[PDB]
Amino acid sequence: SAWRKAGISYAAYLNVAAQAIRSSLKTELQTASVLNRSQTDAFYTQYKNGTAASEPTPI
Amino acid sequence: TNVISITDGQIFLEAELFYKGIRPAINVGLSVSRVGSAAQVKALKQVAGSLKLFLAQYREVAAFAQFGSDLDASTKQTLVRGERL
Amino acid sequence: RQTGKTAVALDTILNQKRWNNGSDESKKLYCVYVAVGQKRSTVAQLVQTLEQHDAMKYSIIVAATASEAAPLQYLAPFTAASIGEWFRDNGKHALIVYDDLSKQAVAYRQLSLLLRRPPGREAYPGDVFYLHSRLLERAAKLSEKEGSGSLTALPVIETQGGDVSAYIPTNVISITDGQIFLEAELFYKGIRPAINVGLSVSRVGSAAQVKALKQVAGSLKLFLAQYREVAAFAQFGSDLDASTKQTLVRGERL
Amino acid sequence: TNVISITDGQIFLEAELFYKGIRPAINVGLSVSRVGSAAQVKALKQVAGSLKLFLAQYREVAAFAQFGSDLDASTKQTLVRGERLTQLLKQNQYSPLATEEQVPLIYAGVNGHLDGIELSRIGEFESSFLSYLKSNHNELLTEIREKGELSKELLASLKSATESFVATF
Amino acid sequence: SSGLKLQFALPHETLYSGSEVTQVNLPAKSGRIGVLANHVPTVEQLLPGVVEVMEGSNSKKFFISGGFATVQPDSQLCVTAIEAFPLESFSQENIKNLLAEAKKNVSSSDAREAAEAAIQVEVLENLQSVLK
Amino acid sequence: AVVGQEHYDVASKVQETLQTYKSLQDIIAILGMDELSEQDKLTVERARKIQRFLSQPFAVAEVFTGIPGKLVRLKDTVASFKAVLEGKYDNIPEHAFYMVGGIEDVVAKAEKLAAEAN
Amino acid sequence: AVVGQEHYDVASKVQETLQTYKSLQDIIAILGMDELSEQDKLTVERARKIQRFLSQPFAVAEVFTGIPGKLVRLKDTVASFKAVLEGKYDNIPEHAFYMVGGIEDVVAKAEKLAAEAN
Amino acid sequence: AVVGQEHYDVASKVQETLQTYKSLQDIIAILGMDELSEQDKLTVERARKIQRFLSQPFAVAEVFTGIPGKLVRLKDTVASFKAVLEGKYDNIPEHAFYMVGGIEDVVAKAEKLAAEAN
Amino acid sequence: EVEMRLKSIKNIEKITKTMKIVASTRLSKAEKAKISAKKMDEAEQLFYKNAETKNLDKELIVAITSDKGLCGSIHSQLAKAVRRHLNDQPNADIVTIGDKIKMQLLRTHPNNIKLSINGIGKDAPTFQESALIADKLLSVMKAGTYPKISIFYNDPVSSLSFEPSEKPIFNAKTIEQSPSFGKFEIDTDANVPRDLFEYTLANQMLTAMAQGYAAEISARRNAMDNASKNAGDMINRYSILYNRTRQAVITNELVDIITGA
Ligand SMILES: Nc1ncnc2c1ncn2[C@@H]1O[C@H](COP(=O)(O)OP(=O)(O)OP(=O)(O)O)[C@@H](O)[C@H]1O
Ligand SMILES: [Mg+2]
Repeated sequence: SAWRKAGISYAAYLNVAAQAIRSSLKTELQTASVLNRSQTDAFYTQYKNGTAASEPTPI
Repeated sequence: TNVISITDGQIFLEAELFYKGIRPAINVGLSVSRVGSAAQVKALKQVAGSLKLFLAQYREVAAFAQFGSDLDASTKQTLVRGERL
Repeated sequence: RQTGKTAVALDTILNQKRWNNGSDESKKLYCVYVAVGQKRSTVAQLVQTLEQHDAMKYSIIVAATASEAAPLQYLAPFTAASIGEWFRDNGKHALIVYDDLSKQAVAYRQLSLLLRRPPGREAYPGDVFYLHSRLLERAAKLSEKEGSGSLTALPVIETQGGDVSAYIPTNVISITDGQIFLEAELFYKGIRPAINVGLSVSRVGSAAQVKALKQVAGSLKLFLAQYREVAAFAQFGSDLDASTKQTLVRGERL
Repeated sequence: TNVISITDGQIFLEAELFYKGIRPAINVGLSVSRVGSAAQVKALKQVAGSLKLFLAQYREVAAFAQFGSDLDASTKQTLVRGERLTQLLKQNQYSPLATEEQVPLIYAGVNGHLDGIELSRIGEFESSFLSYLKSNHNELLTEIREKGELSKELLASLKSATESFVATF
Repeated sequence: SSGLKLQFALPHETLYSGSEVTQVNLPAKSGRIGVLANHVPTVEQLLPGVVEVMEGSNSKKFFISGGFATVQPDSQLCVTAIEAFPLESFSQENIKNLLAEAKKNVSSSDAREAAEAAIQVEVLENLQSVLK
Repeated sequence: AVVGQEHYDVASKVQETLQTYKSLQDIIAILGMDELSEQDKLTVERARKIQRFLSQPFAVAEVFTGIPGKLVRLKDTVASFKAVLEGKYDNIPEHAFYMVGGIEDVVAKAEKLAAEAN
Repeated sequence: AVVGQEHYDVASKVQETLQTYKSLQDIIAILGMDELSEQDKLTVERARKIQRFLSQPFAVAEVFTGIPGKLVRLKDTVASFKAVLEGKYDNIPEHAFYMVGGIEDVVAKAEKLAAEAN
Repeated sequence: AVVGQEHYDVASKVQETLQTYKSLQDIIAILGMDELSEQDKLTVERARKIQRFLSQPFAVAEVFTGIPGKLVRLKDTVASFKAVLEGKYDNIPEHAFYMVGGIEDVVAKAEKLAAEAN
Repeated sequence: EVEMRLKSIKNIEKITKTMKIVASTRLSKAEKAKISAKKMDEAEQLFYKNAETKNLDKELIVAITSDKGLCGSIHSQLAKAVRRHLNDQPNADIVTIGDKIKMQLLRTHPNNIKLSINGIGKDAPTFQESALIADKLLSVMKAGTYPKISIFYNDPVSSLSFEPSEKPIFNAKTIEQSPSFGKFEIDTDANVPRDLFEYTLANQMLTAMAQGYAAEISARRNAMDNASKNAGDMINRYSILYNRTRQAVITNELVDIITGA
């Protein structure tokens, strides 16, 4: 569908498609690698040098 | 040991603080008096409030120098306060 | 100090009741406890506990407390050894608990110094190694011709600050056939019998052991050794392949 | 301490050095002579003027080199010099070298000729260079042992011998 | 160059690093194009579809999760991928349908999230087409 | 057999927690506290809270402390330390455990600290 | 009062710079200088430069050094030390302070070191 | 000068091979045999063979397990160890050196292993 | 009093050995994760060599550092690089990742810094985090309008050595101006320039962060080995000192008790 205006960017669209393949992958294919791909614990702070601190926004 | 066990307190001085700049070089960690509120001018006492409890403040400021690394703004405030003092 | 040294001996005394109330004399193990320089109230609580578990009947207590003259504290271990040798030479089996020998050495120090004898290492008398050798060598396993008697000695030496290199500890460790190291940090971590297995050793080994224990103990000791080796990889993610985590699990559950 | 204070210098022999393979095992940094400098033969004075300095910087800079990277390449020059100098100073038991067959080795090691030769062939270089010198340039060692020092023409001759043998080595 | 070489790679592990290929299917935004030898340099977006790697051994297929199909004039086909469809073991109908039904509920949650949800449903239906 | 099973359990657990804390003092001090496992950290904060909770006001220490003395009864101490052990009171900052009586005094101190902290 | 206020301050600051190095020695010895803060790094490198600059050739021990002996006046050395303390010479390599007299000798030695050595 | 040049040579090579193998044991334990180069692998395997070949049956241990002790002469010892050193016995398995005296006994044990294999 | 310090140095040696072992394991994992990311990098960067572009395309600059900064000159080299490029162009942004370079970027012009994200490199490079970061760089910071997109990261050139290196990203407004852009039969329907630019940013940022992760782990392993040998030397010296101290003190009590007679 629309991922530029309706979505965010091609990167987000591709990441959602990859998460689609990984999460919908069959049981025997599931391993530690796909768990790490699913795992995401980044925090977006966006340091307020002037202003606009995002305060550890979750990934 | 005999003299530290015989006296009514002590005033520790060490060369390390002397070379750190502290001219009195008073080791407030060990330097203690067996008399506190007694034998003290009241103006330097409960009326000033914190002059009852600077001992705890100077213990904690030494207690978070690098091992008790600064965590939040309270730690930074206490650090600045202690080093200024 | 305060490690549980007397607790091991007391548990042994209680455990002997399973056969001391039987009929077969070759399995009965009579017990004699030696109190050297201990507080008299401590001895009172001790004997009370012995009667509470009905271990009093096969137990003899010689008490040279701190109040008695130092020569009595010097002679108490020897008279206890003679009492045990009675059973040993009469064909029975007896257990002797010398307990505090450091206080006995201190008493001998007092005696020798007060008699103007030449002092030695930390002012200890000369023939204290000779003294403890005479005391400890009296325990033995008699052969069949003499009655097949036995005397098993369990001296208790207290060390100051963990210094096993002190003069009396070095003397006694050379005499004895193996040691049971008890640590305070082990006691604090929760290991209630604080026997430091990595340091404790037995010279006779598995020769005087139940055969089932021999069958099941080699794997146990190997697993404990491996767990101590891999103990460093515990305070973090500690994956370090399946082998290390398996050893950690096995050793900690052991 | 007291026996050092009574003497006129010391020669320190280090155990871990002995274990490594340095056979004299003499710690240059610690070993020192207080009055032997004025008595040393002037030929060795001339040839060995900067060996103490060379071994010095090779010591502290190696204590700085805890990694196998490019460093500064001047530090690397110092290491590649000090390694040859250290391997040059080894000897064997019951094999006392005299000055006339000693001085040229120090000259070769101080002029930088040793840099090209690999570490494994340093003692090979010593033996082969000694044989080469005693073969053709016998007059050089004869003069350095008779007169007792190196003249400027003698220095030039020794230099020429060094480059002559190095190219063939 | 002699034939075509395919650099099909996945971030967990590369699948192909220039292996000779008899023919490649590249389902793209416009449509699949068969590149097998020489051809012309191209840049193109790989729509989620079956990038079947036809070879003399067999015509093994892979459903891509997305990527770019680009061509170099030296008969080079650089196909960058993320997640493949190994043979047919990747097929799992029940969880695909479960995700499609459970998350189409949030297909109208919040602009960007809603659009990404709809796109993920679409690629799940693509997988269903690959499920066969 | 004397103090009760629960008191013995609480004492043993607090003692082993202090043991674990002091065993890790090197790691925390010279290396750093950030390279620890989550359980190691949690034990560290719990043990620090307990060790500063062991401090009590003394009636004959007003000349030094300046704080009125407190006498906390046995079961009060046992219940408070059991609650701290379990983890019911992990959100309270460590300073509220310092120079206090029972856990009710700890709650009061935490609330008042939130008060002048605004 | 006796040596002068400027000399007292210079000596005090030299003592501070040298004592920070000794205080941080244990951390530097095991971990390394990269684990220090930026101010700690500045202080430790200044201390290294200073303690290397305290060296002075002697007219008696020139045989053990190879450098002719030199003498420095008090007014010259206090000024040189204050100049180094201010940070006027931090781009200079630390080796340039070894077997020298005044700060001008350090400058000349640095010039030679950058000329042929580097 | 005492044991002979060849004895010194073989002993030195054996001890340095054992030292290198011990030094590589750490990375052998971490990964295994792959991380080592071809000469590293050869040295490790040869040193393992030497370590197994150090063993010797005891004439006082006859009653202990089963093994006939052998009075291996020092000349036989040096010859056997240098033969293993030269590297012509790599195809013989490591256990053919275990509980074995002279090198001809290594050969015989290898032959009996082969006979009981096929 | 020496015994406790000796025990502490023993513990330090044990910690350093354990840390270097786990660093070896993490190095193996990081290398096997980074090989594929390097493949992604090259497979498109050598193709971008065909359409060189390499033109001028106020500026957005990214820095890659690890969350854990226990050791290594990684962050020092990243800091010197960022200070150099900041004084070269004072108007460029100081977008970063991780935390260590963020703390290092306080005393040197802390206003051009715009983005700050920590908790990235502690377990694995991963792909979802990289995609999210690139997406919110595009959406929020409109990276397509910034002329030069420089990414600060350390190249693991050797098993122990490393240095910062740069990878620029061509804007969508200029990838269409490539001299070799004509030979590609583009279509205006799929808006290939901007999609190519976003995919390019994601791939190269992911590869740069993976390479930085690997280099940081290698440097940590080397530092732990160095600390291990330093602790060993300290142990030897203090063991010698402790033995001398115990012998001296026992001589002291013996001579005192002899003088007692
Ligand atoms: N198995 C055990 N279970 C519970 N508590 C024990 C055990 N062993 C020892 N203790 C406790 O450890 C402490 C010290 O042990 P105990 O007094 O029995 O022996 P000890 O080390 O010989 O003592 P001391 O050195 O004072 O003579 C006591 O508080 C005791 O109750
Ligand atoms: Mg006891």
